[PDB]
Amino acid sequence: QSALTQPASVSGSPGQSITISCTGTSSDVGGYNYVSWYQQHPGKAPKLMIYDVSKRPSGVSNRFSGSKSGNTASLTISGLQSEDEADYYCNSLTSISTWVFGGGTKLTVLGRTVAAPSVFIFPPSDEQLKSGTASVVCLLNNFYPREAKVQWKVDNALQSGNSQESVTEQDSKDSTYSLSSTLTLSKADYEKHKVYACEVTHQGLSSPVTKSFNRGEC
Amino acid sequence: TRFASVYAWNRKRISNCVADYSVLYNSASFSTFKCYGVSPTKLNDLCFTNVYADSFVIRGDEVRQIAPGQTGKIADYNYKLPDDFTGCVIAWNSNNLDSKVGGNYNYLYRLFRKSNLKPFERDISTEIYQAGSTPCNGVEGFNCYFPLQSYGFQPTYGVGYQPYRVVVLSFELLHAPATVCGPKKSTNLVKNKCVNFNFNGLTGTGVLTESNKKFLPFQQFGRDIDDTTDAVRDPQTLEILDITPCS
Amino acid sequence: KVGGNYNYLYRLFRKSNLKPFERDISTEIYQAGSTPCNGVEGFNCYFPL
Amino acid sequence: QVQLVESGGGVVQPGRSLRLSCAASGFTFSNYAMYWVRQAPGKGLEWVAVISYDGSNKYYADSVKGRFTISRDNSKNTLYLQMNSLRTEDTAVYYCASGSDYGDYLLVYWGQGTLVTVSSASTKGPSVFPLAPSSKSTSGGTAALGCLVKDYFPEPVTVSWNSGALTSGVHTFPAVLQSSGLYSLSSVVTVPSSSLGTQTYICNVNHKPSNTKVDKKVEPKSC
Ligand SMILES: *[C@@H]1O[C@H](CO)[C@@H](O[C@@H]2O[C@H](CO)[C@@H](O)[C@H](O)[C@H]2NC(C)=O)[C@H](O)[C@H]1NC(C)=O
Repeated sequence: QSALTQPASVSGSPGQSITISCTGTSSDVGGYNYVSWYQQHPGKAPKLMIYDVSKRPSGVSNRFSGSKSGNTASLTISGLQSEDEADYYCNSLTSISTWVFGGGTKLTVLGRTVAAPSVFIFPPSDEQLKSGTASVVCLLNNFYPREAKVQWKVDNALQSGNSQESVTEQDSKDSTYSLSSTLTLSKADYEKHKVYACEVTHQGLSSPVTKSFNRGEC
Repeated sequence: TRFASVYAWNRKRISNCVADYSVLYNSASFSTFKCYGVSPTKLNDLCFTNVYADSFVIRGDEVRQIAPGQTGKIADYNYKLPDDFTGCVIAWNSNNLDSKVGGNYNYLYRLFRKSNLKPFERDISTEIYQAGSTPCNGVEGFNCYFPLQSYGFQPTYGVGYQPYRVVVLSFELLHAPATVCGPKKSTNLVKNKCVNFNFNGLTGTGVLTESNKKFLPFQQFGRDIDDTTDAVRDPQTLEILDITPCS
Repeated sequence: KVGGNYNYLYRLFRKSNLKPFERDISTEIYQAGSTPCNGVEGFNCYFPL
Repeated sequence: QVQLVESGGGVVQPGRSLRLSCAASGFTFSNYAMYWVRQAPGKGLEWVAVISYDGSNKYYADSVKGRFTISRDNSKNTLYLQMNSLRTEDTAVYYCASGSDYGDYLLVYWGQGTLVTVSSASTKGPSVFPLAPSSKSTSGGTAALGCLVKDYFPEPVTVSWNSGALTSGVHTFPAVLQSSGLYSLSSVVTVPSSSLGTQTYICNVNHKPSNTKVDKKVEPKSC
């Protein structure tokens, strides 16, 4: 949809105060002061705790405040806590009489120290190769914060479009997260190349980590 | 949560109670407050035989019409006040509650009347109005229009359009004993010191002390043989006090 | 004058009534700050003249 | 508390008609306007058209305008959405919301939502492929092995491991839409080096819509 613009991500230690901005065209935001904000949690529907930019509904923390300026409105979350870790969305009413959601913003409250990912790579199964298709999987294990980036390389040459990434929810004890990336190839294309690799980048690592396997061995 | 549509404004009668106006003028939620011939703090000071309270819904621009010597659609057709109106007006914004996405047509206001309302005159008639040469006589059609109008309280409008809630109050003459008053002070008592005192209306100066005299349940203060005040009952704890003139 | 002469002003209210032949030029907004009204220097509580 | 429950999530071919509904309880549903909202896996929130308190007026966004229609029943405290011209991308989870005493233009109360599935395929079972442990995955005495799931119809599927009893850590990830119009996901388990070549590891995949289950074993490779 024609979503409102918001900053990508923010982070802070517990007890700190962070602000998230929501912007749009004059008709969307500047026209009226009805901006509202939403919060969602894993496995749950979104919840709305803002109205008229600044007002707080019932059953809402006292740590939410907001202000409007020009074509932009922002929400400030003081006293950051682990519960605040989520993706936040803003909504505003346009002069067209239609409601527009924002693109989203991800907030991190540093309840634990940074954890680097463990990286592993998987070749396609023999049975799948016998079927006639090849799929390669890369695994990121138990890292925090959640944000991560991955690259797929075949014969040390980058690949795109043929792979997708997925991420788990939070670990129940380590508070960390895991990510998976899967690359699909046809039998002829798999036979063409010999080396397959996946590369990982994370906040806590000084440089990306590369893992690879050779078809002559795997 | 059931504010009256302006065309059929409701009226509330208040009597025999302590009228605490302190919160009303202290509260900042009321966007507009106005008293004609009266002062806010004086309301707690004053007492009235009986007072009324009217309520209706109108948008911001129409709020300006609620006053003596004012005219307009609301003032003339819906709710009219006299020019000698000795009362106050209180209004506050209700945009979020009253406004509806497609316009709040649950609320109505009068567009037509055969004559302007006299002060405090009320009319909910719905006869189809004759807007032209045709003697409509209650039949819809060309130049035959429904006298009432439904409120278009859409959220996508400015402050002037947005709905407001209004409360208008007035008080009667002193044809009988008053029944509504502001709260009275209740200060801490003192004993064995020379003090000025005003218990209910009994005012005097003397040193106070609890004594053995046994008032009856209905008796408020004692009296001496020479007709000088000699004792008083404390109206908070109902304990019996004794009064001696300051040396 | 047409449109109303604004050169003449009167005191709308004061802390206490004036003493005989008392005169004052003190023109400061009556807010008193505090919880009841907007902090001093503010214009919420009308204007004296 | 005010509650909203969404119902009518179904499996349908593209273009064919479909219905979404949600019923309210605990408040004057007729007093307030109603909304619909849809969300895709791992993505944000998208808005859907609105209907007035009395249903006399409506406003639509172009992405759903014409395709979808909104109606309400004020006696049953229920809301409806009639849908046509669906697509594969329309596969998402839909919520409905309402205004309240806070404001008629607010999306105050939300229900748990319901899921809509659209694709051109018909009932089919899933296929599972193992990811064996190897020296590449083994590091510091800990090795990782997993299973991959091929497409199917309709959604959803889930994965489980014999490591559910062999309590070593397990990770599974939300499914992702493939070019075939069907979703796929991965499942992995971390195991120690000693167990390799001495203990069997098994992964199980479930597909309720066809009452189908698939098992797959993982055995170490010489790699
Ligand atoms: C007026 O109010 C005071 C304060 O609530 C009452 O004083 C209390 O009276 C009860 C007996 O009814 C005692 O048990 C309390 O200890 C008193 N507390 C205080 C702080 O005084 C008083 O009785 C009330 N009197 C009337 C006539 O209403």
